[PDB]
Amino acid sequence: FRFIGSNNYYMHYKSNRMIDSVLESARDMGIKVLRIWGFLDGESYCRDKNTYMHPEPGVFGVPEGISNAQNGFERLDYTIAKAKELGIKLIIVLVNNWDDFGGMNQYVRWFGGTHHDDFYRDERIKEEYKKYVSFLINHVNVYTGVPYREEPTIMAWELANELRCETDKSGNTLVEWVKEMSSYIKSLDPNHLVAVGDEGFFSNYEGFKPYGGEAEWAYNGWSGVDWKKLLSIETVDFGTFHLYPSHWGVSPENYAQWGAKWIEDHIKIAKEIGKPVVLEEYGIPKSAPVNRTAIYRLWNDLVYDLGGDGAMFWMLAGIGEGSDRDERGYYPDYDGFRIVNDDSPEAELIREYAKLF
Repeated sequence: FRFIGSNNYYMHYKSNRMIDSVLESARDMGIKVLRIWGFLDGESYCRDKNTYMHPEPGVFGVPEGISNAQNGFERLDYTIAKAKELGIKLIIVLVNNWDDFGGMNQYVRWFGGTHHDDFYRDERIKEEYKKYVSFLINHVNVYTGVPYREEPTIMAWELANELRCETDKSGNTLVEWVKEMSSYIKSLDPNHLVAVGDEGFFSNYEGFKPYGGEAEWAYNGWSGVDWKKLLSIETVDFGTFHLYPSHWGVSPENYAQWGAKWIEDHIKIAKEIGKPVVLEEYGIPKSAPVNRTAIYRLWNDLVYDLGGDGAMFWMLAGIGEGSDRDERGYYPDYDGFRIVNDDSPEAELIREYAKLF
């Protein structure tokens, strides 16, 4: 099951019309897998979307006392049921490294800490993450009647989007946390693949240096991530990496080739270990002084031709509504990465390329 996929982050809080437009766009473009967020942590983040999943510790769904709020589990349930109708598979990510939608820092603030990385160490935070994950995995979808645990539309659970632990550059904190939480999920759900959801960073491996010497921090363990050691965890089923040269200190004239070497290096390590690997986020800003479409083509070709299992662009959007609607009727391109099902060269590439699958 090699595939083309994409990402969309708003499937747990937008309307049926918006959700349907992303999923029908995926199906019409030949996108078989969609990576989505399964989290909305913290009162202020839930208030800002009027949608609740984890507003406080031990509170799941809409808290008592709010009328006119949405329940993010009901939105997620709709997305899963609609994806099942359309034959789309979902990878569902369980927490963010980043503050959007609350993230690890929201957990740390609930429990009185002052450092992001306390999320991996504090046993009270670990308890709350496990409690949320068990709640979500065992949730009965109100549209299908089927618990998420038993739902084949869900392809994989992912521990944490873009996991980093800069305060432990030895790598051991995140190896211990990923062992603990991956084994924990397998004890709740023996049916589903489990992956990490991180960006892929290496930790000073002989023979592995950045193209052109740029973004050395992505190769020298700066983020606390030892990708090869994470991949070797028995309860992690496949490797994940992401690719954003424009965020990482790569020069534009090197975006193509730095991403090519990044992809080649991840495939080579995955093949040694003998586990699948997915390039699960990649993007170039629309305004970068490069040919985005030709570089997407090159990166997809390298994943496929070297034996990777999937390539998933960041990100697919559909029609917009309300304040989230541009002059063309689409959810706006707020980060310069949006692709919609239109006549752009990128959308054309994805539709034609998906026919090779």
